[PDB]
Amino acid sequence: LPSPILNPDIPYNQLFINNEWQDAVSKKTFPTVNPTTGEVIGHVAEGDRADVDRAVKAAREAFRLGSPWRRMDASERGRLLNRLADLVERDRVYLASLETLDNGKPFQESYALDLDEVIKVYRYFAGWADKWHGKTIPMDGQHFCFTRHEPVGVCGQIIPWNFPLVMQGWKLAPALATGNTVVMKVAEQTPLSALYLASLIKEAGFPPGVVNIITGYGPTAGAAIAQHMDVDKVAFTGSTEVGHLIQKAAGDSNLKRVTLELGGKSPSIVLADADMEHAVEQCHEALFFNMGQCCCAGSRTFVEESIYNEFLERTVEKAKQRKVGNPFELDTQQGPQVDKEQFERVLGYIQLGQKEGAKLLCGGERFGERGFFIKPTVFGGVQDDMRIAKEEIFGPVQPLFKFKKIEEVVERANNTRYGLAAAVFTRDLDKAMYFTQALQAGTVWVNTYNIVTCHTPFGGFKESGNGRELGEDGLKAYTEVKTVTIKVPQKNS
Amino acid sequence: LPSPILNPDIPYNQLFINNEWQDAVSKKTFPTVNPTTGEVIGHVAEGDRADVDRAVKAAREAFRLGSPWRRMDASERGRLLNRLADLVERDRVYLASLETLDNGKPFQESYALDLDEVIKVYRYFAGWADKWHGKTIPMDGQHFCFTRHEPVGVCGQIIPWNFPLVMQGWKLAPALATGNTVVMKVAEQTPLSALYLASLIKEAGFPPGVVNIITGYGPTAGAAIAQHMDVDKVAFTGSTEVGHLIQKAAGDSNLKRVTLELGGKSPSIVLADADMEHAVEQCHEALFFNMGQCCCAGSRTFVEESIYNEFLERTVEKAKQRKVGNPFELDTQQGPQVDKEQFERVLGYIQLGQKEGAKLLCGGERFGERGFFIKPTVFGGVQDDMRIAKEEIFGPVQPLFKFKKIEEVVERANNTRYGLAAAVFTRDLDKAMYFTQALQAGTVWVNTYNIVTCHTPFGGFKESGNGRELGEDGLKAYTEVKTVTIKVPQKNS
Ligand SMILES: NC(=O)c1ccc[n+]([C@@H]2O[C@H](COP(=O)([O-])OP(=O)(O)OC[C@H]3O[C@@H](n4cnc5c(N)ncnc54)[C@H](O)[C@@H]3O)[C@@H](O)[C@H]2O)c1
Ligand SMILES: NC(=O)c1ccc[n+]([C@@H]2O[C@H](COP(=O)([O-])OP(=O)(O)OC[C@H]3O[C@@H](n4cnc5c(N)ncnc54)[C@H](O)[C@@H]3O)[C@@H](O)[C@H]2O)c1
Ligand code: NA
Ligand code: NA
Repeated sequence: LPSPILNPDIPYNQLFINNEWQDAVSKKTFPTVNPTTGEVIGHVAEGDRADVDRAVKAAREAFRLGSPWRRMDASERGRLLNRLADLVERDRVYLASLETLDNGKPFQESYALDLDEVIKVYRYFAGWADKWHGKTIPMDGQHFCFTRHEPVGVCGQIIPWNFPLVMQGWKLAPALATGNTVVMKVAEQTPLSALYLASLIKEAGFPPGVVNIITGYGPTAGAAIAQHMDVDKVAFTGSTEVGHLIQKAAGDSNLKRVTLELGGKSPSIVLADADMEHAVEQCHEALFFNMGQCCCAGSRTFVEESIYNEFLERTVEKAKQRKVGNPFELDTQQGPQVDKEQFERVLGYIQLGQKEGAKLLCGGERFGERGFFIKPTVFGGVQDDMRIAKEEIFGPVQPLFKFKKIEEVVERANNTRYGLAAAVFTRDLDKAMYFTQALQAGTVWVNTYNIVTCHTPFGGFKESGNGRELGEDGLKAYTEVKTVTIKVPQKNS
Repeated sequence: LPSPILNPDIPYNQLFINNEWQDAVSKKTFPTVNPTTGEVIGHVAEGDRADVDRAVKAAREAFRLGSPWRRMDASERGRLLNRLADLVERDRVYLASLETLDNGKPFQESYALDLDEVIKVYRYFAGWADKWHGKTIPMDGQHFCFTRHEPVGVCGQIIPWNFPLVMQGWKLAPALATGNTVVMKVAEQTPLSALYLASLIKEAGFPPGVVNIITGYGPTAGAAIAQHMDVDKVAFTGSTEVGHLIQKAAGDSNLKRVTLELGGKSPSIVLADADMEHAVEQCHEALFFNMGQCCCAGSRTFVEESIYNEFLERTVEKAKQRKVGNPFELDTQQGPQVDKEQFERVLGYIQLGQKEGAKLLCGGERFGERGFFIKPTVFGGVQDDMRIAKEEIFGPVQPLFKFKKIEEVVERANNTRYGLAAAVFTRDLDKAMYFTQALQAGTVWVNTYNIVTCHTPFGGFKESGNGRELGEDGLKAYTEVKTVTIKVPQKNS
């Protein structure tokens, strides 16, 4: 429970390439907003294709066979990720404040949850660096066979705005541990935190060009990376629609390797025998956590028929109770949406729900006068055909669904292009074990929600993604396997 | 070595869909050519889009929750794969003959190598079915976390003509072991053997819809699969060219998962201290194996200056020695190319080589005047910038190169958009060890070539592929990871 720095010095507002700060070729900039006040915080360098080209050559050089970064011990790569984490913890109050400033999330979140997960991912993967093993293989014939786990190479990385430092860690930590080099494009919203961190990557002792950071727009800077002919791998976190473009740009350019971490319409499923007050609290937090701007948010609450009215009333009361206000004041649970578009976009979805036949139970309008705050909104009587039931709202709007049968709710939960996450609330063993098989999602929770750490693999089924991030499974994306098969004189077991 | 069946009965020439032989919806057929004579062996059904929809419907139903395929034991999936190995070994002669008839490969190859690799690959992945383990994870908090290794779902599988039975087995064996269903598109040049196999899949007792076979054209039948909106994964083996289209098609459809096994221009590299006779014999077979129609063929023989003349002379002699002729004769080493289009494409490359100032050393024209035979061809004094140095010939054309230093040959070997395979020939330990780190290839041989068994992962660096086939690493493509995270009352080590 420390004290936030209410308005700090922001020395870093340029591109980070080859371990030095410099402007865009064109010298352009663009504004970043504070969503609570609505006012422009400051200007940041606007990257484009020429700037990317620079970063890729820097990255490519740091990955040259013989390079400091390539020659170095895998354990030294770990120690660097560990130093980096020491530094993040030293500047924790600055970083958690700068995150709240630029993104709008509560400072209790930023500090306690976000920055903690940033420290642990760098520390977790640090440990993985010298533990990632290839195989020796007792193959047929007079042969000694083994696999090498080499890095994939220059890894392009594109992240969204909703967890700016977390999402950065999810990308950098594993790529660096497996020995790769990185050209990262951060969101156009929320660019400031990631630049301060880049300073600590330099201070930690990472060689020039191993990490390069680029502020700028998606259609320009981002698509330059996804289309570059000398980028070995792209890793994209963002919307399902842009995901489709990224995989096309890979196939259109150089057949670079692709991981996609995309959207969700993740169901929260509450059975009869569930702990009532525990389900209402978790399903509430499932949705409204990070103001609904969370990829796997519980944006479709399905509740068993016999407990629906009780569940409804409590869920609304929890939303009415939810403290909306300035995120720097500790005890604020809900900050503002991240920018003007998202604010208007969510408000449009609220209107749309009403127009289709859903009952607005509470909130459903702007909170206050300044900034991009919205009153916690809950809908009832919601049907599967409705647009709010099908589309990723990405804001503080909780639609409630009724169901009768177990076989019914699994069909309805899965009936979507999404498949990032899901959950069951139940006291029953057998029913818990059925839902873990039946639900088409990459992460299934039982009697909890939004539990994701550096150990837990995370990614989507179907149009929610390709591949997985975090855990041991998250290293595979940043690994290119070489098979080495050597003729030998005689072979013995 | 047994007698071949010269005039086998060919009962199977239709689509295989839901364990039923059926004509295409259009009733259209198309002919397959014996490349040894040039005559039409017979007609097979010309599948198109409407026929792929029907196949994918069947594969989807077979994959439903509660279907026989899904709730079967993993060890029964193994026994099915083993039973099929037995049936293949029962009909080994028939199948190796039908392969020769349709592909043109020597009957010695078809029986002793191809059909042995097919039996071994089905028996190998039979073993993996019930040994493919997920994780239990010591995760932060009051949680029990584990991973399930689920099948990825409906897998679209597209294969080339050069090793029909083997390419099918590399696809079906791991896919089935991990519990997927399959829609397979086999090459138009060689549709017959793959259909007789489907007859044994039925006889082995696989459920209906689990394996489906479509004969038909690439831009029609193959594109129908790759673009299909209910196919979960596409595994494509073919040209780099078509590879770009498959990865684009995925991004353009439903974000299906993509493994690509693509072309090569793999270098064999001979050092001064190598066993000459052996290095000559191996580099010779590296290229001329399967009439040069091999993805990872040693199609750039690099040789150290001090042994070059002696190497050249011996290589040329070997080329002139290689018995060309009818593949059904036991001592034939080189059959015809697969069809007229491939036959002419290679003679184009032979002409093109000499136009660029490459020295022709032997062969260089048709062999005889019936079927699609070409003379073992070898090219002296070849330079990096020539089209025959850069492009995949896919025929019995062995260009020789010359080098002085190691750092030189590593540069020159790696300077290509390909990276499927490579080899080095040397007696020295440090050198062998250096080349295994330096060469940018998914497979690196030492004092041998074309050693690929079920045990050994196989796939490309750069534009030669995305992901890996065979070995344990071969199972990852056919696996969708689900993370389960359960709230527990308390957590102890
Ligand atoms: N699964 C996960 O790990 C995860 C985590 C957080 C958010 N998300 C998802 O991300 C979305 C929210 O972020 P968003 O709206 O800013 O997504 P977005 O697709 O609009 O942009 C994300 C990033 O990609 C860039 N980009 C945009 N268009 C591009 C293009 N044509 N080519 C290359 N790059 C481009 C942006 O500049 C930004 O850096 C939601 O749909 C959410 O569910 C997923
Ligand atoms: N790396 C490996 O595992 C491996 C093994 C053997 C062969 N190969 C490669 O395969 C190639 C030779 O086979 P090929 O000549 O039939 O190549 P190809 O690209 O023309 O076609 C391969 C398969 O895809 C189909 N196809 C063609 N165009 C298509 C399209 N637009 N959409 C969907 N499917 C399409 C064909 O019908 C065929 O079944 C060579 O490049 C060789 O190196 C690779
Ligand atoms: Na902002
Ligand atoms: Na044929």
